[PDB]
Amino acid sequence: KVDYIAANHIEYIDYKDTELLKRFISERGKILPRRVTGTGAKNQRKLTIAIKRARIMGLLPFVSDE
Amino acid sequence: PRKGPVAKRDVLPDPIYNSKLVTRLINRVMVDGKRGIAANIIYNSFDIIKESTGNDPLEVFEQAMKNVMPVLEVKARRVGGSNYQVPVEVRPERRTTLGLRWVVNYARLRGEHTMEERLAKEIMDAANNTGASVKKREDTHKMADANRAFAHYR
Amino acid sequence: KKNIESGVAHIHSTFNNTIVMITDTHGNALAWSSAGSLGFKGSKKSTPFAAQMAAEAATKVAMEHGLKTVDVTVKGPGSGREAAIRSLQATGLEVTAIRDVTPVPHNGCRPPKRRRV
RNA sequence: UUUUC
RNA sequence: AGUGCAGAAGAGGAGAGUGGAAUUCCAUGUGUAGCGGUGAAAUGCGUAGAUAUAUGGAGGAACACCAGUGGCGAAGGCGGCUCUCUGGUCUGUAACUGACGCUGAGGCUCGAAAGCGUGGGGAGCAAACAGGAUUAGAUACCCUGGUAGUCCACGCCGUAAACGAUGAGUGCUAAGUGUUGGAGGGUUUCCGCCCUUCAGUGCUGCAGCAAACGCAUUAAGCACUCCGCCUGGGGAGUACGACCGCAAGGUUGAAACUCAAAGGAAUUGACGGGGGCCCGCACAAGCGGUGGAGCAUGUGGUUUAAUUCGAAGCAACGCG
Repeated sequence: KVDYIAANHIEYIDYKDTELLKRFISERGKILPRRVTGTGAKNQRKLTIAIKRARIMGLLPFVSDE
Repeated sequence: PRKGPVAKRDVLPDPIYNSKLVTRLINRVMVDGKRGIAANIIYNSFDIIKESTGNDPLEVFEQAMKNVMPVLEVKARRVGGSNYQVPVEVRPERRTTLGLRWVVNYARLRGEHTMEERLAKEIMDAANNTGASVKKREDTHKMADANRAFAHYR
Repeated sequence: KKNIESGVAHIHSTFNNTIVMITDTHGNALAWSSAGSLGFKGSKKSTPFAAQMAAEAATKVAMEHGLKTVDVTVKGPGSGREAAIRSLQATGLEVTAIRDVTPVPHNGCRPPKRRRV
């Protein structure tokens, strides 16, 4: 019953929307789990592959220590 | 012991001064169950107090047992495999007890062959905050809170 | 010399040793100390107390060259690595930021034979 | 987290 | 049982390229007496500058979080990312084929790790081996080193606790509750409830079984079809013979002779260098002590022409 983000009728995750993307990462930079954010199974996977594409092109950091 | 707390062994005040603290001073000094000698030396020590620079000797006793008597303490504990220590509180009972303990410690080896001007000048100079026993309390406060660091997280 | 006035120190604490070194703002090494360096042995380098006295003996030479503030690098997951920081606070420094960086791999190599004791 | 019963 | 029409999910496979972090080595700046290691040490490395520390350079392997009783595949197994080739599965419908099905001795294909041939590669890791420790001994556990191998290509061997120790095909028999992918009815902004219906995937449970254990719509229940296998424990998956392999070895597979047992599960008691709770001058707080001196004793030892005999941790030593 926990509110998934797909209340808006967005189908394709648009691959670059950082407003639609920072919700699922930690402040340090990891991935927040699916029970934490409360979404369906397939959208977890779509966001996972989306930010794994987004980590290579410098649109998001790997490690945030320095 | 193990089941819980215990009783307290209530005491009765003096034949003259009517003070449980001086009663505790009697029952600390008494060696081998001879109360006559300890009573004689304590009343004669108060007489020596009353002669030279002393008016209410119970009150100079209370000043001395202000300024020797602590407020904190250390305790050498262990948690998981090493011997540590911690700045610890103290009950008011053990506070007076450790004060009397330190006083009667330094009331042993002043250097006078009088068995009571060591006592008399001990609580006089402790009311004057001098001698090693007030400085013993100050060293106890000194060694307290230097060990605050490695004991605040336990 | 020169009143460097700032820099970063280093803390590295195994299960059998802990070692402190204090650098410049980049930094070159200024002065360092270890639990073994203060005349200890073997097992007893695992205590937080030796970490305290070694960190303070490092600070004594560190602030004889002009030094007020420091940041703290911590490697070496161990035991006394907090007492190092807190006694580093004790004898006259101004620790303003702590970074505990002990790097995780991403499963590239193997650990050794998982011991049988 | 030392061998032995 | 199929095929067309319309959708859905997925670490199913091969080929090609690419990313970040980490360990080691190299180069250079700072830096000096230690570093590493263990229950404790020691071998080892450091004054020819180590560890540490900052900047780049090299190279090989594995892919943090995501990650879940999730998913995919006939099993072995498959998790960084992208593109090219490509297999299988499920849901609505039944206009199309008119029984075209199941199981399958020999045969063919695939097959974790270790091993073999030839050519590459070699960062960690580590059989063999060397040295240091423990022990009465230690060719072992612990520590410092260290090769073949682990990776890639092309061939070879065909084995396991390859297990759900449960062969495949199909029909029937109370429920309850979570999850993965779907499809319909209405409340409906339902895309955020509920009701109905397909499949896989967990868990608790009734008739029924079973030696109990337990199984129970994903039967070890009720029944048909087809295939493989068993007949006391040892001797032994050994000998001999036949086929395959470069080789190790694999597949098929006895008897001579021995014993009256070997077995499955479930109770009771004992035990464990297994665990969870409680108590006790057992710890903790305190007071006074023993081990120093000297003396009286009881032992052990040594000694005598005689050292009368018993008592050995708590539970022998101002004991008989």
